[PDB]
Amino acid sequence: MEHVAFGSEDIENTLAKMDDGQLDGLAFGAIQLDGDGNILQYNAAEGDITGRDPKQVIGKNFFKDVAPCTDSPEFYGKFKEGVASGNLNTMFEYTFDYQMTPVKVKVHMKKALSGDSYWVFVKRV
Ligand SMILES: *C(=O)/C=C/c1ccc(O)cc1
Repeated sequence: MEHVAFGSEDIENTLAKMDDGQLDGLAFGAIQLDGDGNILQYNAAEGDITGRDPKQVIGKNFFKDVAPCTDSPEFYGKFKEGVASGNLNTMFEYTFDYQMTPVKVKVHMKKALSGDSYWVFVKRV
């Protein structure tokens, strides 16, 4: 395990520039998106929660393609606002239900330090 807790205050610094293998060591799901929602990174813990294959989703659009249940004001709307302001930092519960048994999660979206990059962290609740 990487020794990092979900929700930690400086998570963006600890995860800055992490390679794919290190991201796979986290206790929680971690996705990195560009400002349009294209998937740049997707870790093993996320794939175990959602069923998606972390290798196959890279390059797909999270809102248009992988996760249409998040294409709503309550998820995508918050993402795109926080991308626009440059200070996205929001934590909220949500249910994932596309082509899967519904599962309720806690989501933490936070701007990454690297350019045009935004984290989406997920754990079960
Ligand atoms: C709703 O369509 C949610 C889908 C989903 C959420 C998170 C993922 O990592 C993959 C699919």
